[PDB]
Amino acid sequence: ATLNQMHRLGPPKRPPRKLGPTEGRPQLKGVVLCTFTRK
Amino acid sequence: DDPPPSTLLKDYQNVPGIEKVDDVVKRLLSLEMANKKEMLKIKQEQFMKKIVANPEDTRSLEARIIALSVKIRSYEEHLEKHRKDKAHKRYLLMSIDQRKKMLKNLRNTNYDVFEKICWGLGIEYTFPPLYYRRAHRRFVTKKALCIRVFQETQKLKKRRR
Amino acid sequence: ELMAWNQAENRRLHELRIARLRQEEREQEQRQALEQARKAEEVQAWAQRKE
Amino acid sequence: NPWVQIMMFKNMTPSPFLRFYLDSGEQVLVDVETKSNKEIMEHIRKILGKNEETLREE
Amino acid sequence: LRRKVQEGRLRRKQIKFEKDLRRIWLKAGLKEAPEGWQTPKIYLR
Amino acid sequence: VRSSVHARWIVGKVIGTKMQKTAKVRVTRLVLDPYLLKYFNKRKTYFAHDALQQCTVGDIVLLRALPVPRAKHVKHELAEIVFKVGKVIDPVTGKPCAGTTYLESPLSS
RNA sequence: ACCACGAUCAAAAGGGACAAGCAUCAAGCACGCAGCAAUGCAGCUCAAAACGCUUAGCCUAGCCACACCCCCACGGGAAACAGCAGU
Ligand SMILES: NC(=O)c1ccc[n+]([C@@H]2O[C@H](COP(=O)([O-])OP(=O)(O)OC[C@H]3O[C@@H](n4cnc5c(N)ncnc54)[C@H](O)[C@@H]3O)[C@@H](O)[C@H]2O)c1
Ligand SMILES: [K+]
Ligand SMILES: [Mg+2]
Ligand SMILES: [Mg+2]
Ligand SMILES: [Mg+2]
Ligand SMILES: [Mg+2]
Ligand SMILES: [Mg+2]
Ligand SMILES: [Mg+2]
Ligand SMILES: [Mg+2]
Repeated sequence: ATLNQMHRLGPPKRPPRKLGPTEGRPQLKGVVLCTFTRK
Repeated sequence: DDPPPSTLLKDYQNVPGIEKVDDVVKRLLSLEMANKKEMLKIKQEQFMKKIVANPEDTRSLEARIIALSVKIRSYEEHLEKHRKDKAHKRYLLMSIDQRKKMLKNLRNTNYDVFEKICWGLGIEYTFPPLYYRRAHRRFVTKKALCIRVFQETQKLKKRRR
Repeated sequence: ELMAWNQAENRRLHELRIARLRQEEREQEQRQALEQARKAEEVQAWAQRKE
Repeated sequence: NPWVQIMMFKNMTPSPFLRFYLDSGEQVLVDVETKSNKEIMEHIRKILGKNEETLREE
Repeated sequence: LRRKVQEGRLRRKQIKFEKDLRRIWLKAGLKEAPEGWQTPKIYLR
Repeated sequence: VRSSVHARWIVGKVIGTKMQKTAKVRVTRLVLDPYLLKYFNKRKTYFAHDALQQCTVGDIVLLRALPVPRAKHVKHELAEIVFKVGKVIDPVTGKPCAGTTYLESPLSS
């Protein structure tokens, strides 16, 4: 890209980070509904 | 208006003794017995004599504008009859854009010559639109309603005051 | 005084410009004379062939 | 000189020049034709640039 | 079935367009639409 | 102390003349790009009082701040026309010019 | 100073500057100007990002905003620890 195009677009815009199963929290409390086994 | 068919060709208009020749020779050396390009040359020469300060200088911007205007008129005359000629439609549109560019440069550099060219060639200089966006149906209807609503608001305010 | 000195420098450069323009005018006059001689010869020949 | 408006123009006059507009309304014209960029810099510094003493005082 | 869904969506688009147009003259102070105004159906042939 | 308008003297190009006694002028300044460290033009629109309506679209003008704004957006007035559009007078030599060529030779006088 | 001359400090008002993401938010819809006024002109912003939605206290010798809620608090809901300790 040329300098004009870089100026027009501006600094790179990193997408916001994805929140995981814990929603960005160390731990979560939960109530067990059912127990089973998976393969 | 076109030059009369009796007028002599540009290349046979200054030959000494051209007025002392037979009527048949005059016809053979006139625009009547030639193609359209010689008539266009005569038109360009007439415009140059009428407009530019130095008609011999074909190198000036005004001379180029005159030549391109003659060409544009020729393309328009062609397209009046040849309505499905897409190539010549493209040539006409490009020529009009190029003439606009030259007129813009002339206006920026020499305003007096710009005025003289605009008057002589019957050209109405127009400023380009600021934004290029589609005028779709929704926008057109909405703009019409907004103009109307402003009008009744003005009427109501005049009645109030 | 700084503005006065600037104006004096402008006038000095103007005089240098006048000298340069006079030199260029003389040289261009001679070149135009030669080119017009060639043009006159060409016009004569072309008019003769038309006649 | 961040607060000084600098504007450039191309091929509007036969010769290159600089023009400075002052708060009083005075205008200073500097012809730069036939000069090198160092000469232009030195000239503008001389006529409208703060001298080194004033900068040291600041 | 895509015809029914599409025509319903076109109807909803027309309704939204009319609602925005109404919003404008309501905010401008006019109790009713501009005299003689009638919203055209632009999303139906 | 003499004016409440921030921009005291500004040079611009006239881009509009459709208002009565008011010229819409485009002013460019050089702004440094923090990342590229290159100077780019930044545009701002100013309304300038033009009592005599002598401004034409495309001419370069100088604007002087009013002591106080005379309207919502009119805070400046036309001090002079630096370059009339298509009617430039070479400030160095004082002669008319069309672009980079002299219409009247400096030697002519 | 306090006889004010004026310094310091600092509101209101005028000018300028001033966060992030999304253009699948692209048009906003009265947002301008001139006149002492009557009134006249039809203008103003915007792909160099207007208008809009979403996110976040900020540029930290500190600053901004809030003080249960209805932006505001005449009025209403209703009866207030986002002062310290404490539940
Ligand atoms: N959007 C405009 O109307 C417009 C007007 C003047 C200049 N430009 C310039 O064109 C370039 C493209 O801008 P963009 O990315 O925002 O447009 P874009 O490609 O994202 O399309 C949005 C709109 O801009 C128009 N457009 C696109 N390219 C254009 C061009 N070269 N000139 C004029 N209009 C154009 C399109 O017609 C469309 O209506 C930019 O450098 C811009 O400065 C655009
Ligand atoms: K509150
Ligand atoms: Mg304040
Ligand atoms: Mg989508
Ligand atoms: Mg785009
Ligand atoms: Mg928050
Ligand atoms: Mg409150
Ligand atoms: Mg507590
Ligand atoms: Mg509480």
